[PDB]
Amino acid sequence: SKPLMPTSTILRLLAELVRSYVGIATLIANYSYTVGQSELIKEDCSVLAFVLDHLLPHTQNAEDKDTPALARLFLASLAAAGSGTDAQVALVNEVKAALGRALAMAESTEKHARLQAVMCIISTIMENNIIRLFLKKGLVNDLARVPHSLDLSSPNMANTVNAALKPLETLSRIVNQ
Amino acid sequence: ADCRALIDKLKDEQLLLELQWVDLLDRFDGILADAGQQLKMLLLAVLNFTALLIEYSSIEHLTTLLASSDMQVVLAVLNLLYVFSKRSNYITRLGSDKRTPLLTRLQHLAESWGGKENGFGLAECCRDLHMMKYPPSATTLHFEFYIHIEQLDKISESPSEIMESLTKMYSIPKDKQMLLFTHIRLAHGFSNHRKRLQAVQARLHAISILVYSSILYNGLIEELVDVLQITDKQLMEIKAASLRTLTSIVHKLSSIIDCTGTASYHGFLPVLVRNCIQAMIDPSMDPYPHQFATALFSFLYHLASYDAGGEALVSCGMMEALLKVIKFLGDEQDQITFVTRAVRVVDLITNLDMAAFQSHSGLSIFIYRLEHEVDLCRKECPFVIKQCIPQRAALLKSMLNFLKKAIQDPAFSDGIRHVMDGSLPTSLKHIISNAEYYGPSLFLLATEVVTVFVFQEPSLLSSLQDNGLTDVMLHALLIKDVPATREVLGSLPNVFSALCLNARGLQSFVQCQPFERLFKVLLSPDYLPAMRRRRSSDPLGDTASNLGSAVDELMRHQPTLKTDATTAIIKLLEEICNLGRDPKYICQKIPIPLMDYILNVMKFVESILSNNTTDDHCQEFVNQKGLLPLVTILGLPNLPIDFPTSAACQAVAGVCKSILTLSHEPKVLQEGLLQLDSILSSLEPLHRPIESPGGSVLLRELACAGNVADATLSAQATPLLHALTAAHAYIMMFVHTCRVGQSEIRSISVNQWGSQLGLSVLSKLSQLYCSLVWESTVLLSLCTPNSLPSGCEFGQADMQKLVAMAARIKQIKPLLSASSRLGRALAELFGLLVKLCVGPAARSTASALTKLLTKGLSWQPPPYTPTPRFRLTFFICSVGFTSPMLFDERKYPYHLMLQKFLCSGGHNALFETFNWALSMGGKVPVSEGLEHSDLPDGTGEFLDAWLMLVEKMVNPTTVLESPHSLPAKNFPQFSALRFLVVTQKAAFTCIKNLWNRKPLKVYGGRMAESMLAILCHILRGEPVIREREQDELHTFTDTMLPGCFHLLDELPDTVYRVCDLIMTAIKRNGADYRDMILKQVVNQVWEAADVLIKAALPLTTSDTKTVSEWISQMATLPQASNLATRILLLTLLFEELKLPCAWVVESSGILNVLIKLLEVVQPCLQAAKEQKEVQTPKWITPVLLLIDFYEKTAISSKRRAQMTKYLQSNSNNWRWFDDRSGRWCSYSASNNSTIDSAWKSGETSVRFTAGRRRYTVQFTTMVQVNEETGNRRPVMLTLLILIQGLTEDMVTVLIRACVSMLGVPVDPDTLHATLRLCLRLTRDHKYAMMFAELKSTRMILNLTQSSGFNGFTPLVTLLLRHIIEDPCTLRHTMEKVVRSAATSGAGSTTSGVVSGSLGSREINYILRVLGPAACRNPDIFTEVANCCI
Repeated sequence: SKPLMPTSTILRLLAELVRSYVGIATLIANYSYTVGQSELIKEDCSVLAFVLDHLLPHTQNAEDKDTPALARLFLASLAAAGSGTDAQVALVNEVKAALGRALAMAESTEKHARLQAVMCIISTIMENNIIRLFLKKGLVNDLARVPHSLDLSSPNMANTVNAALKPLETLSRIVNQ
Repeated sequence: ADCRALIDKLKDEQLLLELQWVDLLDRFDGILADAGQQLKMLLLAVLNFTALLIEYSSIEHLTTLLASSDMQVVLAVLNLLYVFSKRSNYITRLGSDKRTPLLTRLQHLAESWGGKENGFGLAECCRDLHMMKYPPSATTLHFEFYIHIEQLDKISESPSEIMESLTKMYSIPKDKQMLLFTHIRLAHGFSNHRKRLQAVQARLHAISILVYSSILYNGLIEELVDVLQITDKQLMEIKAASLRTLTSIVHKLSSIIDCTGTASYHGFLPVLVRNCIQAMIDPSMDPYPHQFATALFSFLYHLASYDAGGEALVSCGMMEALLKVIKFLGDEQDQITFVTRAVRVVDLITNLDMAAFQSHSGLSIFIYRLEHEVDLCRKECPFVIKQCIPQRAALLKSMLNFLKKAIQDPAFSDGIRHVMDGSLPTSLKHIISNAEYYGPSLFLLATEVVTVFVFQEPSLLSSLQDNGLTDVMLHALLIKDVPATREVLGSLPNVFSALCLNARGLQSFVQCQPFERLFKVLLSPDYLPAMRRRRSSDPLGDTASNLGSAVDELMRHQPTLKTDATTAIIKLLEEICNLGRDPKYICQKIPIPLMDYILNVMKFVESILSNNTTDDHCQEFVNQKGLLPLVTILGLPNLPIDFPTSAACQAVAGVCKSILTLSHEPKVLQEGLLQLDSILSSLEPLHRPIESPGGSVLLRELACAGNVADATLSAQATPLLHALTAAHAYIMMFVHTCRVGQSEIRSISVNQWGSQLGLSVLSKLSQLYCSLVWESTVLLSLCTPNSLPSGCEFGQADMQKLVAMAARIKQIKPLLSASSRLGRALAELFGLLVKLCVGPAARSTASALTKLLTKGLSWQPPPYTPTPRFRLTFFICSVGFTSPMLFDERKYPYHLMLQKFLCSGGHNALFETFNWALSMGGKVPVSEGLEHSDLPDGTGEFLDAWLMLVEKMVNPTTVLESPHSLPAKNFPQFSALRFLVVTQKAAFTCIKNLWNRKPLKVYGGRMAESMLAILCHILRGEPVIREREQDELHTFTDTMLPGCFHLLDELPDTVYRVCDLIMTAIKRNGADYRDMILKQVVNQVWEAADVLIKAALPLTTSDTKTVSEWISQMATLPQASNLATRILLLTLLFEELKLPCAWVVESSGILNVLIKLLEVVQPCLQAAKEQKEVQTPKWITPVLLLIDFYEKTAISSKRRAQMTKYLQSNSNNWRWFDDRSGRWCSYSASNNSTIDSAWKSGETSVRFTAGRRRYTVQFTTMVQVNEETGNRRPVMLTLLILIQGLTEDMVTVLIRACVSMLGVPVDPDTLHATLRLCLRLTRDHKYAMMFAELKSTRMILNLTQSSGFNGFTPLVTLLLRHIIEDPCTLRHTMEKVVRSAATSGAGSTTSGVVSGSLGSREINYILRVLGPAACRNPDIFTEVANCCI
């Protein structure tokens, strides 16, 4: 009775169609959901926004176990696929928007799971045009502002700050080396 | 013991615990589960004693007991958890149900207070300080998650109810109010000294537990050393806690050393130690408390155990103070324990310095203390050859370990001569002389100190003999009873290796009959606990094996002993024979543990004889007649029925095999055969039947055994059952000695079995085999519940003596198992004997074994049998037995055995058993038998076994090609060809007699499949054997199809064997026969399909239900059972006959009919999905697979045709690719012609030889593999019936049907077939668009795991890619692939070097790599490769 194509499989499939076919990544970047299109949708939002917010973050209760690894694969593929700037720019813009959104989120394990998972996606993407975009958009400065948008007493705070330091270290190195 | 007395005394309780396991620990765990929910002092006493019990279920209560207002219990709980974590990892291994709640309560106790830097140093927490020199935040609560309280005094009452009041006044985070309770009880404590000291002590315990299992910081060591310096002397328990914490912290060590000051003689820790020691020594100076002194010497031990600490204890000269202790300390139990602690430290220190110890005469001090303690035992136990207090025994033990270590250490090699001119031997003499007052491990240490000394200075063995220490050891190890333990037994031979070392010692050792005494251990129940396997994971008899290997090492050092050792071994065997022969003993699982004796002795003898592999012990043993007592052990009357399967019988067999394989001596087999012949001659009454209506002889010998409760346990009560189980043990020994791969041992085995005695035994074993198959099948016929027999008193007369059903069954079951296990061992033996015989006397062994096969196949019961099933069950196991003996694993025969099986008989009897089984003794002809209603119940099971044997017997590809062929040369020469002539001729008639009759209830599809395999082998074989009656196989292949289709209606699973039969009949006959077959199959499909097309006309008038009937009618009509095999057959035929069957499937138009049927079933399936009761017509997958292979074949034929159009058919140059030079080098002309001819035949592979190297080409891969190296190299062919395929109007209907079958989730395997077809069709984007315009990706996403299969996600990914790859996107992706593959010197499974620049880059190879892209689309692939290459 469980679905035979879980969202995990659908993500791996889309990652493959991105990695092969140029136009698919741009079509995925521009595609956006509509209000009341599904139970999980509150307002018009991109597929990349949904993958960053609802599927990528670790959550303790399974729906599919390995949704986050494959949303990470999906976003990695959508980066690596050159696709000029159509896919990479919308990916980066949406990561910046989802970072600012999760930092403005109220202090919650939902906030720390979103934040940590976005740091993990910035780190996987970073492992060169993506770095050029991260600099132009000031993403490194939004990572550095992360603790301003934390409660520094939270039991999660050190893990989310570590996560935000991981791309800061790599990015500062790649620039200043 | 006194523990049990203390338990009974306790079961004023708290007064008894103040004076000082299961039910006392359970009463304690009781009050623990009670108190935590005249009480507290009971809990405290329970803890203070239990903290001794653990030191030689409560936990979940104890964790709650930390929630106490009176810290005494918190301290005591912590002290118990320290005793735990100190000794064993009991709280570390625990699960997180309570390990984390515990460790968190411990953390909240342990966590820092701010140390010196904030005015909370432990020194200041222990000195009073007036309560005004502490930080003002001490009497203050500041608990946050927000609570702050300036001072706790205006509410000093009831701190627990304060915490509960805070629970009511504020919502405190759940499950962490403990950090509040600990803060609140601290702030109550700090007001006063005792409560501050109790917090200090609880924190120190909690630290120590947390390290034996964030808390530690730079000031903690310095704080602890300042706690140790405080000289109010009322703090010794806090000082002991501080030392125990430092101990935990050892497990920063350089800082511990820098603070305590151990690197110098003057220093706080060394001075403290010396003052403790001096107070312990001199009576005037009061003694430092026992606990504190123990914490000091435990800290010294643990510090010494680490090199930095042992080097510090060198530097401060603690050896001088500790030798002072070991010289001047008294005799009382506490002082003894401090002495043993000092000894263990002087041991650790001497593991890295000797000079201090030697300069302080430490060896004289140790020896004097060993003299003093032995002299204090001497009062209790003055005996010396002409209980010890545990603490003194531990002292002696640690001190003897030190002396042994020193002897094995340089820095005594100069001077160790003067150990044994001290008092030491006079005190060892007392330990060795009193192994019952002193423990066995202490008696061991004493004999090992002598042994190690004699091995360091064998010269001074004369001094040890002069003072008689060796003569006391001999008496204590031989004449006095050896203490029965593993380590003592393991050492006796090493001891004797020392005491023999002087030759005078050897004389004295052999004078006192040492092995008669030493080996008695193996026959004594007192030492069986020493012999029992330890840990249950070391071998059986591991300790007797060690003992035997040590006696081997001993008498390989001392060859003069060999003869007496083997004499005492033979006396062991002769005594085991005595214990097995006479009636008065009975083997326990008077009872005697005989089977354990036999296992232990045999592991001992095995070790001795087989240890060095020099065959001196085997020869001595065999020449002293030990093989008779050995081989007799198998036949022992009072051994149990389950002996032969036991490890003791396998041990005796292993010793016989060791003697055989070492000495190469037949005498083991000769003696085994003599005794087996003696046992077989005893049980001839098993061969003689009742000669009246009667059952089993075993059951007439049992039942007539009076009324004995267990007759089978007595050798006179059941002589035949015990002769059975003796013969069984001998037979398991012959099995073990046949499982041998040395051709020489095989040869002498065969020479023995071929003897007059060998063949007398083998004849008697054959008659025994047939008797045991009879007896076992009769007995099972009697344990069956009045079902198998025909209402007759066949064996009832003896069951009436035996005896309401189980009372009779459970008396027979020992008979049934004793007879069935022996039969299986006989069968294993005969199989091994065939193997040895095959690979002159072998020819007589094989003769007697084929006479057994003839006897088994021609055996007829006595004429009192109530039913033929006893014969059919005899025949089935005779046949299943003759199979292993005529044929090897891998089904190749032994031609010696087939020769003798033919000439002697058993072939005529094999086929007569078939005639008998069908005709029922001539009552009915064979041609009517199979179909007769009254055919016996087991006639299908027999025929399954018979057919499985004959399938092996008929196969020419094994019977001619068998590795086990006879050589080429007075004797009649064998021909496997004439054997196959006569066998196929005899088998064919019997199959005739089964060809078309309806099948049996069970064993009818296995019968059919083996019958078809026999027909295949005959039809393939006559073409090959006429090379070196044809019209009968001709007319058969003509008329066989009515039977083939009868088999397809009854037993669908035979269809693969029917395909193979049809293919062999076709390759015998012409295309005029191929056409007839295929057109007849197609006519069956045609009518079966058109009736199903008429089965699904929409039901307008409602005469039938039109819902459940119609939906399941499509799936259940007989026509819908036929198609599922008529289509599947046609598909297998198609796969072999690729193009004829394609052209017939085209020209018949059947494909249109199957497409129309796939269309017309969709309304039915859809209505079924709406009934929610879908049941898929199984015929859908054959149809989809047939269509799949029709369009696979047409693709391919067009491609092969236009390939032929571009090749000259004469001398097509095949070329092999040289990656190293990058050349497509040609083959020789003979190789090219062979490869081309065999490629044109469509063979998958072709073999040829070049330079005597073997090359093979695989046209699946187009690769030449070198058969020697396995190197794979590419090959090419150098270029210079038209199957229309599915038309657009068919493909359109198929696409809609496949989408509808995805809509209704038809079945996993049917979805797999329909998606495979969609995958082939959609490779044209027009049809991929059709498949995507019918909303199939939604259905595919909606599919549930009930409708899934192994390949689903790969296949779906390929289908989606087929939809995504429109002409332009496919073009661009092909450009990407071509550029990538051409730019990167890609590796392959053709040994094309990775990133090569010749081989990896040739156009002719790269086009081979890009072949998948050319198949994906050849036009686009041309355009891209022309534009990008």
